[PDB]
Amino acid sequence: WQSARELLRDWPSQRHLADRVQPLRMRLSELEQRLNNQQNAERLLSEFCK
Amino acid sequence: LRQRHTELEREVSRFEDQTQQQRQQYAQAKESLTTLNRLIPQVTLLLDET
Repeated sequence: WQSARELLRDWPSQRHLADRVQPLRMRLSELEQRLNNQQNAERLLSEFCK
Repeated sequence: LRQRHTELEREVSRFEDQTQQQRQQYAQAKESLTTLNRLIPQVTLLLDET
């Protein structure tokens, strides 16, 4: 009884949160460019300082 | 020598003018370049018109 209640507790949450996957895809892709460009500019500045 | 003065003055006037315009154009060149420097490096990529 208790376990099943916990399962059906999660189930609403499960679908609701899984809906967000695709937004998260674009989010992660977009932040990747932050990573990449930060690294690139780090190059550039180090090369200049040299 | 006064005729020399007038002719040298003509030439110097020409150079003064040529400089006066020229510098406008090339200052504007570096200015537009600054505009690009502001825009492209990352802004064109996050303002990628999503």
